[PDB]
Amino acid sequence: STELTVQSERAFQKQPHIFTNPKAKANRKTKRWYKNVGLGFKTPKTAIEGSYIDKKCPFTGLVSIRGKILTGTVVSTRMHRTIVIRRDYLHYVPKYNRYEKRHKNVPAHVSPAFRVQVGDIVTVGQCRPISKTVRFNVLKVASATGKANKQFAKF
Amino acid sequence: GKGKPRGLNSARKLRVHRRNNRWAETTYKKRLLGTAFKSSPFGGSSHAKGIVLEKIGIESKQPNSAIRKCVRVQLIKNGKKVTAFVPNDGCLNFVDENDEVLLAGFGRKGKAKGDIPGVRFKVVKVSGVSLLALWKEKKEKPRS
Amino acid sequence: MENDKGQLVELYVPRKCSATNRIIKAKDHSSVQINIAQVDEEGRAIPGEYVTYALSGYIRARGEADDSLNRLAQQDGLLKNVWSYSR
Amino acid sequence: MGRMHSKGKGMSSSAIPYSRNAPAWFKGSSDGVVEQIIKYARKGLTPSQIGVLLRDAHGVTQAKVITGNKILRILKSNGLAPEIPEDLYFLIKKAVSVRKHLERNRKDKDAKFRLILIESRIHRLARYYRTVSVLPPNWKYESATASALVN
Amino acid sequence: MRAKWRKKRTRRLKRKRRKVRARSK
Amino acid sequence: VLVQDLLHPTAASEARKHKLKTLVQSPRSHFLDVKCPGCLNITTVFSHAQTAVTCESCSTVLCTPTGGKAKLSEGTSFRRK
Amino acid sequence: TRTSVLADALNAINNAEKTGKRQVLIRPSSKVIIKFLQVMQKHGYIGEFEYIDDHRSGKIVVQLNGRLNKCGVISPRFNVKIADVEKWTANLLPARQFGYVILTTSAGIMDHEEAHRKHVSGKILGFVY
RNA sequence: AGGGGAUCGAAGAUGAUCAGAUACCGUCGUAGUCUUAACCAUAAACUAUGCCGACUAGGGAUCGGGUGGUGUUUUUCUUAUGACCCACUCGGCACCUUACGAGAAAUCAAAGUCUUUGGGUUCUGGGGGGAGUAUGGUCGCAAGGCUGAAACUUAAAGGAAUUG
RNA sequence: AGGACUUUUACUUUGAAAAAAUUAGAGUGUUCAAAGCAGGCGAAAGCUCGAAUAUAUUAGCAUGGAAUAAUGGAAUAGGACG
RNA sequence: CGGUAAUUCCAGCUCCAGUAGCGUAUAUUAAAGUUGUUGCAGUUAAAAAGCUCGUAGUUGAACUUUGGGUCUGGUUGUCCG
RNA sequence: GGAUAGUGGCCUACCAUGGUUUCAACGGGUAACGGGGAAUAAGGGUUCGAUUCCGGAGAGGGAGCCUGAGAAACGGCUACCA
Ligand SMILES: [Mg+2]
Ligand SMILES: [Mg+2]
Ligand SMILES: [Mg+2]
Ligand SMILES: [Mg+2]
Ligand SMILES: [Mg+2]
Ligand SMILES: [Mg+2]
Ligand SMILES: [Mg+2]
Ligand SMILES: [Mg+2]
Ligand SMILES: [Mg+2]
Ligand SMILES: [Mg+2]
Ligand SMILES: [Mg+2]
Ligand SMILES: [Mg+2]
Ligand SMILES: [Mg+2]
Ligand SMILES: [Mg+2]
Ligand SMILES: [Mg+2]
Ligand SMILES: [Mg+2]
Ligand SMILES: [Mg+2]
Ligand SMILES: [Mg+2]
Ligand SMILES: [Mg+2]
Ligand SMILES: [Mg+2]
Ligand SMILES: [Mg+2]
Ligand SMILES: [Mg+2]
Ligand SMILES: [Mg+2]
Ligand SMILES: [Mg+2]
Ligand SMILES: [Mg+2]
Ligand SMILES: [Mg+2]
Ligand SMILES: [Mg+2]
Ligand SMILES: [Mg+2]
Ligand SMILES: [Mg+2]
Ligand SMILES: [Mg+2]
Ligand SMILES: [Mg+2]
Ligand SMILES: [Mg+2]
Ligand SMILES: [Zn+2]
Repeated sequence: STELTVQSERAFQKQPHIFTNPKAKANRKTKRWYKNVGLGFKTPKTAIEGSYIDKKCPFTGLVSIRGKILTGTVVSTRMHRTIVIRRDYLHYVPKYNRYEKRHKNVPAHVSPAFRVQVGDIVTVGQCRPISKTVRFNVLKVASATGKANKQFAKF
Repeated sequence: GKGKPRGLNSARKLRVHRRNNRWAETTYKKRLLGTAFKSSPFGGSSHAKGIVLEKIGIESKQPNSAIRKCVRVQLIKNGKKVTAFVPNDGCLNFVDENDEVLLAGFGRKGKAKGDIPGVRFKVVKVSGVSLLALWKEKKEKPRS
Repeated sequence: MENDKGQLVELYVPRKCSATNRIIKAKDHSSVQINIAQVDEEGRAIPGEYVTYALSGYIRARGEADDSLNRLAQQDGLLKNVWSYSR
Repeated sequence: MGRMHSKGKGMSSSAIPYSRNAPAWFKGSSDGVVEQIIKYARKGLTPSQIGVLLRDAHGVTQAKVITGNKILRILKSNGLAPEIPEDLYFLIKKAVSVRKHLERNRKDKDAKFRLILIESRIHRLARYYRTVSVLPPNWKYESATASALVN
Repeated sequence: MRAKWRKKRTRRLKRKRRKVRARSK
Repeated sequence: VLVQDLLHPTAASEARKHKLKTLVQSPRSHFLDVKCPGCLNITTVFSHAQTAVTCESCSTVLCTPTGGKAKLSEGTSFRRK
Repeated sequence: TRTSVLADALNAINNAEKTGKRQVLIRPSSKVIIKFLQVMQKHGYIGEFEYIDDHRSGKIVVQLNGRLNKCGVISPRFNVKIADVEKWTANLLPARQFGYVILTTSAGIMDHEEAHRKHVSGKILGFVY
């Protein structure tokens, strides 16, 4: 779901205020800026040497992670640059001393550094309001597959 | 064991089952539908004034032979017309035609009481004064 | 049963079925108390000395009174191998 | 005594003997038994018939007692396990047979109901084998495609 | 009365009302 | 009945009850060593066999499938295992 | 389908006690049944039971002495806060001087008095008295 | 709709019974009954007892299967079957006795293991009538099916059993 | 106090938090009480104890436990260590 | 209850209940185990879909360290200082 | 990119076709302001909470705005409707 071109749209895609000097003769790829969101969260190497831009990247973009940390399961990865996470829980009705299965749908914004798909459990973190509905940035794909790590069977 | 589920995660169906069964009662159905406001002569009202249209007496049932002295009153709050009961012995003459009368409930939850058919309201006050004060000659009708 | 001073306050400790350890009601008008006479060396029933078994009304009504008495008498050395603990 | 799809309450079964180890009187070799199992499978036999043959013609009480592995497990170690598990395959065989009988005579409604029952059982077993990833997650039973798997 | 015949009379009333509505539908 | 051993019931009662219903459930079946008059090979067969078992040397059946246990052939001699 | 095995065990105990017997044969014999009967032994409501290995979930033979009068499971193992223990004891036990709400804590399966002594509470298993 | 078309028989035709009798008794008698396609989805569709699971009490029988008999007739010389006889077991429609359990009882071996109240789970009821009516959906060619109140009225309606 | 890996829960104990008024409840002769948060004691020459506590049963945070209930490992070894 | 002896209507007498309060009307709570999670009923009283399959929901067999010995800390009832 | 004090489909331009839902979304009703709380009381609960405290909203219904740090103010203005 990611275009091969590093910028595909009409506007140029740059990380704002990080400048690579062409008059200099180092001729490295670029000057890519990055940061670690803390909380003992490892910045992915795909972000460390990646070439995407993703203004709202917790690792490369301007957005900062602070506040709630929610673990959920991916229910929809098929809307661009964003994720829809199903969070399940049990509401305790006290008149019966019984619990009640319930679910909420938390939108979030998964960076291109992560490769997500329907069913991956995901650790996500709070941030600024990014869109009308997304307020969380995907911080870790704990279960990349879960039960698809071993696929074939050749004895 | 029993009809209801018992699992620790069955709060939802227990609650909705109780919520669907609650409509079997009459008090709950009346309270939630709010039929009192829409259909009853008074909308959740203990008392209501009205104007006497005419002056009727209604026969009793089989086991009781008499004619209970009623009065047809058109309610002023909304315009409905209901029969009402003039309670005591010599109080029929006390209430004259086309005077304001304050009807009250008949004490049987809006249902006909005793042997009087098709009546559901007493008479407590007439022309601003109470019937009980007139019946013991403590006060007199203003006659306005 | 026991007052804090240590004095008994119960009206009476009830008997218990010698076969099922269940207590015997005051008005349990089916229960029985069997007496089996002690026997000396020459087969003379020694008088006033015996062994008592209180069978409840419940087992009697059920139909297991004789079997329970068989086992209970075999345990206390009255009958020889009349009852086998393994059916 | 459940009989998932009928009113039956039977309990006709087999009682596995208490001793897990090999019977004292058995003289055959575990390697020979595994070779026999492999040869029977190469003949084109499902594990159940293999167990039946080893129990009748030979002293094999059961493979797990003698070898330590199960018959399907032994076949899978050698890569002879069928792509479709045997019980599900037999269910599809029965379903296609009943569908053939139906399309050759329409008015039989009892066999129509029995086909419904068999298809329900097929769906249940397919769901199980799909949640254990024995079958691919895209695997499904369809009336038109069942014949190809059976044939 | 039997519930059967009360039901049948209700059905006949529905007959009349249905034909009336059909004539005026 | 009121007092009774279940850990050690009489072996007669053990053979009395159904399989799957003993203290420990054990099969009532057994294996047999059969000799066919043809050759001297000893074949191990099952009491409740389900197939027309034959000796590998000669195409002669030694058992016959039956609703219950195997019905042996006429002249084959067996010993219980 | 056998859902709550402890329910079957305690029901068998109750049936074999009301009829006055001195033994029960419980078939499935899980951990929880063993711990339940061990608590009952510790408090005396039961006699001398026995585990019979089957290689097949095992079984249990229970010896009684008529001292018990009723077992019983609270089939939905309700989360019981330490405040609600007294509520369950009042609702289940016949008197405050005896009876025991057998409940499962993080420190094992214990009678309610022992759990109150450890000042720990968990889910409720059943009741004996 | 197409095929058949014997019997029996809604409607109808009459002959009787009666005060009336287009009801019961009788004689004819279309539609229907019988079918191939397409609809219908309701019955006192009843065991008026939801399904799965465990335990609790004695007695015989009966159906299907399986085990054993030093069993009996069978006859094919003996045997193998089969058919019985005895014992046991699994499963099924059932049945008798009893309360030591349950019920308001009639009664139930489940309608037991329920104030000593919790094995899992689905559907339904909250006095009677109005009423399974109206309306609104939805299915049906139609018949009608599914869903389905209120206004109002009423002190009872109802269950089992006892004596007359 | 730093890199390092953290199976994930449900559950439960303890604590921080859940504004005051209200409820509970301690002290206190408003003449008793409803109340109120007052008051008490000196020789009469200023000396004083107060304005206590608990609960809220959900959501969040920390914490000890690991029975009960659920999920995950190593089956093509692409497994664990040196 | 009242149809010629009204312990029930209208009064007089006596008495009863609460008492500066008491009576009525509607609403609501306990009674209501007549909303039943604790805690209801379904053979006949109202109530088991005609039967079966089946997604969601609810629920779901047993099994993975139990023992022991010592030392040692608080809290008890101990015998007495 | 514009606007915002500032994030934000908050608005615009160009793209993608997406988001919620039998765990009841959406719609309808509320003689519904939410809560702290009140009545009731074996335990579980049922009903009420317009009102002495905390929040929110409103000044006849609607929109629009100047001044200021703070108003879409109404015992401030502008207009329409009544
Ligand atoms: Mg025709
Ligand atoms: Mg005629
Ligand atoms: Mg005639
Ligand atoms: Mg005729
Ligand atoms: Mg004829
Ligand atoms: Mg019907
Ligand atoms: Mg029915
Ligand atoms: Mg009704
Ligand atoms: Mg009706
Ligand atoms: Mg309609
Ligand atoms: Mg009757
Ligand atoms: Mg507070
Ligand atoms: Mg107070
Ligand atoms: Mg008189
Ligand atoms: Mg009821
Ligand atoms: Mg009836
Ligand atoms: Mg009925
Ligand atoms: Mg039914
Ligand atoms: Mg499902
Ligand atoms: Mg389990
Ligand atoms: Mg409110
Ligand atoms: Mg309002
Ligand atoms: Mg308020
Ligand atoms: Mg208002
Ligand atoms: Mg305010
Ligand atoms: Mg304002
Ligand atoms: Mg005004
Ligand atoms: Mg200023
Ligand atoms: Mg304004
Ligand atoms: Mg003003
Ligand atoms: Mg102002
Ligand atoms: Mg101004
Ligand atoms: Zn040979």
